[PDB]
Amino acid sequence: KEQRARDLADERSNEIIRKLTPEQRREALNNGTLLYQDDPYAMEALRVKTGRNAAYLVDDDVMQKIKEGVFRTREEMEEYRHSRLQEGAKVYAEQFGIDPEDVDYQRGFNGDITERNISLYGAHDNFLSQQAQKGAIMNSRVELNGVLQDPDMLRRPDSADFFEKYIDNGLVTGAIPSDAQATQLISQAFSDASSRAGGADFLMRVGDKKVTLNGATTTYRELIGEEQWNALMVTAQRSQFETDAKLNEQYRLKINSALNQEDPRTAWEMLQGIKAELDKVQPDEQMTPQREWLISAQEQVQNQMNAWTKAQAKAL
Amino acid sequence: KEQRARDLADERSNEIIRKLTPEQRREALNNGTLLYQDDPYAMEALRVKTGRNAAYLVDDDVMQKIKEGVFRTREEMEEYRHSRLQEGAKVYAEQFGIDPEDVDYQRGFNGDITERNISLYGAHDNFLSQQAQKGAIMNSRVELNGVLQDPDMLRRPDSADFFEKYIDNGLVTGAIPSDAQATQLISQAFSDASSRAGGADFLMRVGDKKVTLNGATTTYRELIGEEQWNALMVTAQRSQFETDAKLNEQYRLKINSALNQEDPRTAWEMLQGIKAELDKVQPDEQMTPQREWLISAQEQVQNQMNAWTKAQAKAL
Amino acid sequence: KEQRARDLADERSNEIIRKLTPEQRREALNNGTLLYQDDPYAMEALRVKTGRNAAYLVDDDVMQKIKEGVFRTREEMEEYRHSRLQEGAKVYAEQFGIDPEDVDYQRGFNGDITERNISLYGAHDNFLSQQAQKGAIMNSRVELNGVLQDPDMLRRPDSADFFEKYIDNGLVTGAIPSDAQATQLISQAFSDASSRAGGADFLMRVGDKKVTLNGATTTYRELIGEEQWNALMVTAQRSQFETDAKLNEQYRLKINSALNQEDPRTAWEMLQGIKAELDKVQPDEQMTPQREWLISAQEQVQNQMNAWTKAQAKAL
Amino acid sequence: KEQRARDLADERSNEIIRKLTPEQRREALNNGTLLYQDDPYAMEALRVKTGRNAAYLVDDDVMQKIKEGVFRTREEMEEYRHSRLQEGAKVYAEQFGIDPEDVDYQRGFNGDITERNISLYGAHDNFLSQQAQKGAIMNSRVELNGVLQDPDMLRRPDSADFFEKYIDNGLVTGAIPSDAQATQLISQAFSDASSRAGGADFLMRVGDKKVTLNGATTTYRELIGEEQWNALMVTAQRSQFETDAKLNEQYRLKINSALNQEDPRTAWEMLQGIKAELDKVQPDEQMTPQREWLISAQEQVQNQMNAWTKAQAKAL
Amino acid sequence: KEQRARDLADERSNEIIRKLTPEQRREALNNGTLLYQDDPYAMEALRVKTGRNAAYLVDDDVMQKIKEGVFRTREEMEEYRHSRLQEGAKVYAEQFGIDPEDVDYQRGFNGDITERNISLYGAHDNFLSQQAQKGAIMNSRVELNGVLQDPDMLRRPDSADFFEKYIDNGLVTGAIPSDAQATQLISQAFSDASSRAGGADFLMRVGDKKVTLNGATTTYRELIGEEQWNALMVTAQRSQFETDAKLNEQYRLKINSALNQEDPRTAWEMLQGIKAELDKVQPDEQMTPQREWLISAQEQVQNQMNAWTKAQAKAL
Amino acid sequence: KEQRARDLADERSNEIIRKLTPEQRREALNNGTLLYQDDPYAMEALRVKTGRNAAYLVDDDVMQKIKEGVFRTREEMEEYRHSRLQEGAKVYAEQFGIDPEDVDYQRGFNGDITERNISLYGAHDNFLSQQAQKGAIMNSRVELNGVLQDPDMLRRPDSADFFEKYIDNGLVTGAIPSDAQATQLISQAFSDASSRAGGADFLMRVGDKKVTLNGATTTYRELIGEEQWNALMVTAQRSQFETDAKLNEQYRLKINSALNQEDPRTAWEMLQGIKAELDKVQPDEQMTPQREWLISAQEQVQNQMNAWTKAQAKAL
Repeated sequence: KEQRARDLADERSNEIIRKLTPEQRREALNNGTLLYQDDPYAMEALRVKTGRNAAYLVDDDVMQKIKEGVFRTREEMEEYRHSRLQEGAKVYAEQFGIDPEDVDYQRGFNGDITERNISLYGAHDNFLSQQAQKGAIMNSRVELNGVLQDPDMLRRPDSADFFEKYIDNGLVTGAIPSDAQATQLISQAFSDASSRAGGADFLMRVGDKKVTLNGATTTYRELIGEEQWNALMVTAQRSQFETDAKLNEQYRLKINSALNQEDPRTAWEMLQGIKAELDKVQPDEQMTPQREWLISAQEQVQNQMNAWTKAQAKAL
Repeated sequence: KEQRARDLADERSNEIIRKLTPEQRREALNNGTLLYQDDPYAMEALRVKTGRNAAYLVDDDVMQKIKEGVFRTREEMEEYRHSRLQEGAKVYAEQFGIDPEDVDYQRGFNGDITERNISLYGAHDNFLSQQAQKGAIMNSRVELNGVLQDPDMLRRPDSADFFEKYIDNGLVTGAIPSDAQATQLISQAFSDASSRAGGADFLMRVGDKKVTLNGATTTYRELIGEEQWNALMVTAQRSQFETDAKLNEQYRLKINSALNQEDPRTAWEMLQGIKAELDKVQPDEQMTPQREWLISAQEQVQNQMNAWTKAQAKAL
Repeated sequence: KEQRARDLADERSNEIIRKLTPEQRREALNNGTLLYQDDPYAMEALRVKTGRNAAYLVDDDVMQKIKEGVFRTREEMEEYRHSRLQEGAKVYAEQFGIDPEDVDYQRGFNGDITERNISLYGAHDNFLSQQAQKGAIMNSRVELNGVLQDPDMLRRPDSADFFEKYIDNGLVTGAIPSDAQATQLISQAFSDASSRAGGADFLMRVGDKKVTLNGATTTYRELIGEEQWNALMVTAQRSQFETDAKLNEQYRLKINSALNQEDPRTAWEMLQGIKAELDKVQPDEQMTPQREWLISAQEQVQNQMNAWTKAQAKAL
Repeated sequence: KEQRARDLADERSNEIIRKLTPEQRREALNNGTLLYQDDPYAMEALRVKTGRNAAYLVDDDVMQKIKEGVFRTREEMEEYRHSRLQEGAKVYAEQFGIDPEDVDYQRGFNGDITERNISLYGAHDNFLSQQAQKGAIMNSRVELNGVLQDPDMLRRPDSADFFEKYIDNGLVTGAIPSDAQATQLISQAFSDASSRAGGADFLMRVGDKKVTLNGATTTYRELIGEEQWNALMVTAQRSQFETDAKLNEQYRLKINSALNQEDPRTAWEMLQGIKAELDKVQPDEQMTPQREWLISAQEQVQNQMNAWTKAQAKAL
Repeated sequence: KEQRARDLADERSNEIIRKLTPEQRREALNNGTLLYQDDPYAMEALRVKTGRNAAYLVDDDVMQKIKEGVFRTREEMEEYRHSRLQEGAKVYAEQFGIDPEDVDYQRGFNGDITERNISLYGAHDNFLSQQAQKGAIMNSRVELNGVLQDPDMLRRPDSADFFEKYIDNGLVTGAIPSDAQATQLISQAFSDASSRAGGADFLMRVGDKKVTLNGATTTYRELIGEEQWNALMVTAQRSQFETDAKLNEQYRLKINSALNQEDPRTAWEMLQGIKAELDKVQPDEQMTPQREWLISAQEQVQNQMNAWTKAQAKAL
Repeated sequence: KEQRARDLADERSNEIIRKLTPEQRREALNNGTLLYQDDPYAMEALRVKTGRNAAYLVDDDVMQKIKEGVFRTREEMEEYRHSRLQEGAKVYAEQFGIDPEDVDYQRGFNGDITERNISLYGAHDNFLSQQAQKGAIMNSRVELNGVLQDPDMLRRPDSADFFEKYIDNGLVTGAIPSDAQATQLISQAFSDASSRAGGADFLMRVGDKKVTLNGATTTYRELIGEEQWNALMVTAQRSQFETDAKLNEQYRLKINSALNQEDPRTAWEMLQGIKAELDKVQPDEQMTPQREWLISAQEQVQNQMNAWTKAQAKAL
């Protein structure tokens, strides 16, 4: 009848653990006034259950602090796990009035230990891989910003060579492991060099190197779509004029001074000089809001030249 | 044949619990007119089932009030759980006409108690972690707004030092636990200091400190993307002119007064003084809608100077 | 061999229930021409199966009308459940030609009854919690619109006090249970008071009270982000000028009349009076499309004053 | 050893069903050249397996035509199910060279029949509920468009009463069952009456009735947010001027004719008459792109009156 | 002890399959130097396991080429499945050094064959249904573009009749099976006829037919929302002027020529003729960017007529 | 009693593995001071468990480096798997102080090996299929950019033929396997040829070929929607004027020079020549921002001709 006596023990344990709080049970355990203190199987089931509770509490605490990143390395999470296991076993046994040594309590508190450790290791390893991915992305930007932040070092004809060599090495050696993440790294380095001085030269020079990604081998200008390339180039050429306000003032004032000369024939030469100087800070031939400035200036200077030639007949 | 008599008991219990409402059964239990009142196993199965029902009802009530946050601490949820367990056992037993003490009713009402407590503790701990995350985010904004709300204390050269020290400490000690959430905290503090007076100085000064995030160590200007940094700086420099309307009026009226002098030579000096004063409320060199005001003013004053010099020849 | 005879009964039942429609079986049951009418175990399996079918049909009907909200309270869903159980058992037994009393049919139709009731109670309680949430959100707007709809009662200096007291009470007592939903309630009440007359005063006064949310305690202006606060204030100050068209006409016509006086010196006083009156319907100092009206008016009146002073020399 | 002989039968069946196509097996079944034709248990396992295949094929066909809606009612799906069951059993048995009557084939083809019928009924009932929801939404728009499409019947003071009575009845009786869907119905009827002639009157009149939704009772203007109400009213007042181009022409030409009179004093009266007539096609006081037309007209007529009064002094 | 000897065989098999590569095992199988070559149960377990591996490899290959569509019909997928099964069994047995005939290898390679075939048939049938849906959508556009692409056949008064008859037939017969997809077909055919010449007539004529969808029966203008209908009509009337640039030139030049006549009285007649001709290429009364052209033209011609009448007094 | 002695062994193993760290256990294993060193079953359970741990650690490492792509081919992943299995077994056994040969440790470390290999092969094959898809997409762009990048080779009348032949072949042979991905390939090749010089001719010529996709056969202009086709054509015709700024300058300056001649009669001929030349770089008749330039030019030249004809009467 051992199958029945233990079966009734489970019911008595459930009644004990429902009808009382974690406090009243301790107050009544030393007073010998529980509902089934006499039956030993009832107390045994109550102990083996009140341990599986504390095990889940400490595991939930650790898993919850793992989910949102509070453990960076792996050894720190294991250390916190061990310390919390020990301290929590002790403190929950003390709170529930149970001896933290009685074998039955541990059969529940240690019930399924390897599988719970597997679960925690899996979740924390997922988070660690995620932060290592994010850290590679954030790190390979500082390494580039060592020789790509200087607006003078950028436009040298070797910066494209350094960038291509860096992607090639970090893709072959292992510095940039994920071939899928090389796209994010490339796009981030571009958007950086896009909205920074002189970036137009660097982009127009790097747009013809060779980079391997996902089996097929192509050219950078062909990796990202052609329309995406045109938009990126337009942004990289508007950068210098939306980042260094002084240059905007200089070119607008010089366009105005050229447009406002008395003899338009010299205004043509001044506008031509302005465009010749502006081609050296916007090499690629895309249309930017500045070529439109030159368009309006040439429009107005041509109208002025027409008017001045028509009014020159009155000098006859 | 014990395997069959109890098997028929389950069928009779199911017929009893389907063919009647929670009201008619009470009216008919004291009248001795149930469908299988004679068979004891039928009544036993009906009782052990009508308890697993009330258990799920009270558990669903508590879990439903846990899902959407009504319990802030953990002790309050446990207290409500215990009170509802007791009161619900009593009231559902009374409604279904069953004795709230008969052992069979409790074998169902207490059937799987530790696992249901595990489920509730897990859900409520998930919610508690979420609200603690949100509370850390909302709290580390008030602590910053103690020495970053004053538009005069902000532009001092030590505010950047205090901000860097705060992030470093709260990231090393534990005040800001989640390395992943430090990004949200940083972005929120920036967007705060972005659209507030004097914020341009604070941003341009903090953009060169050191902050560690996700293993790699970088500079704040390099943490968020360079184009994101330029957009943030443009917003932080348009802030003062989209928050204190009086300053907008002052600069627009002074630009107009400068532009409308009779001798443009003094208008050049007035516009230069305006730009010199404006550089002290917009330090970084990004292009804002105000440098465009100065551009238009210089354009028009140069046109006026050209016209006045051309009409000066008539004084000969 | 009882394990085999019943095993063949299941196969015969499956063949019966596949090879016939719910109609032909009734026509052939009273004609004694089924495929295995002779074997009693075959008919028993066919009955215990054709009941589990109708049980699922009625349960699917009830669950489907529960999923999309057709039952508001809980007692109404239970009542509909009971009536549909009875009527559906009867009608499906009648359609399938089976006696609605034969014990075997009920062993299938009542097979797993408590678990299906658990499922329905869970789904309907989920929906009931959702509608109670939505109803609290929609209800705490009418209670506010009792003393916040009057454009005159709003701008009194006590409306902010009433709003703060209401949130505090409803957050402590229980009228507004979900601390997470207090954000939705606050944002909704604001957006209401935002786009309504006089709302600027109410917002600028409430932006310095104290509200507790998620453990940390802050000020309303700091709960929602500072840039969000500036946008909300701009909207609340453009409200009065995008809701009462008459006021727009009044201020635009008065600005025009001021700008079009013959002696600009009085136009300065008129514009100053206009701005002084306008500060009382837009207290906070944010930039709105109306301060821009005053900016353009002052620009043009200053140009006119300059022109009139320059042409005053001809009076000498 | 019956546990082993059948165990080897499963392996032989798997080898038979892998090593051959549905065609070669038929060609080789009548030639007596299968791999294990001698063993009867092998053939029995092959038959009981080759039936569970065809069962899944026909079930997948029916479930796939159910998923994307091809069965509107429920009886049509059941009819197609039955016809396909019969025809598919026959045709798949014929293709696989198996007798469509041999009991073993049916033990597999009819293996789990009630559960598969449960699955199909559940999926098809889900789809039927979805289309009934969509049909209620689409139907309660035609019923409204019977007395809300006429641009003359709409602006009568009883249309709001009819709309409120309709929502109240259909929400109490059952014509509009889902309290959650009443929001969609209300918003759809509004957006209809929004962008249609005279809709402004209907909206401004219905915005003060009583509608119950989700326990709490409010007013229509308070059901949808106040800013949403202002946007909806602006759209409903721009409707008439973005739907009947003739009226746009009429008002623009009349504004121009008023603005272009020789004596502005009569132009004031003409513009006042225009605004008085326009208030009857835009009752609520929200700002629309048309009040802005009147604003510009009054601006220009005031400038013209000022100029004409200033030039009247030359008549002295 | 048969339960233990085989139990140790599983462990030895696992050690064999972990401690070696798919290459070393073949090199060591013919050299008689495996770790447990002596024990027959070890080799048997190793064989029954190394088959379940190859089975999963070939199944994963086929399922992976099924997931992303490479098999259009069903017979092609079955053919590829069979060929790959045979060839893969042979080649994997050869690579792993196992006889491709030994019964134990097949007990693993053919282990669960019917269920894997069920899985593949289900996935491929899902994809086939998806492509049949997409193909019906793409096909019922070519059939319409046979009598709806001609800009002259479209505006005939029977095109609406053909479209309504087509939807009705294809919805009753079965050419357009999914009542849910009839919405996509209708919207696609509209958007086609929207941005194409003469489409305005076709839309304004079809907007009053009858189409049944989801139980309820409505009119096309009421199927899609009224505001959606107005937007669609505006697009369909701007189509002709955003697709055939020549017509844009013609109307703009003629508007200019009318506006620039010397006597405005004839300009009124010219503009009236232009509007009368334009009503035949934009029947419905919605406001388009072209009625605005006529509005500006009438505005300017009325101003010119006023000026010319005022200057006519000087002819007295 | 063998069922109990091993049952206690599991509890003792769990206590051992909870109460100690991976370090203390090694220090105490050689000192003979574990908690249950005496019992052999306890040590056996501890060993069989401490192996299932290391197995999961190495499997999680490999699966985590597989999830985010670090293994391109399949043989490389298998090689890394094998090397890590060996090295990890050895190193984890050494760290946990267990003999890396004792049979019990391997019964846990090799516990479920074939299923874990199945899981890894499945995940890595999913990733490999994804990268092969992306590689086909990226590769069939370089192959096209060999004869579609030259702005002169593109506008030849055979480029459309080559493109159609390429899609047809790669869809029949297998170079472009996924019929679903042919849409992505087509759209990408178009968007490439869209925003590149001369692309208008290529698009307007390819828009009438034949391509089969998803059973139904249509024309390219009908594959993508007609409104999508019009938008794509507008973009392809604005490309040349938003990519080669020199051409923008040329046409704007020539339009200005034509508009500014003294005798408008020659300006008509100049504008007509400009439009005739512009039709050869924008063949399709869609409306672009350039036809609007010609519209404004013709508008202004017609106004000028009217003014000059009206002022010609003064020459009489």
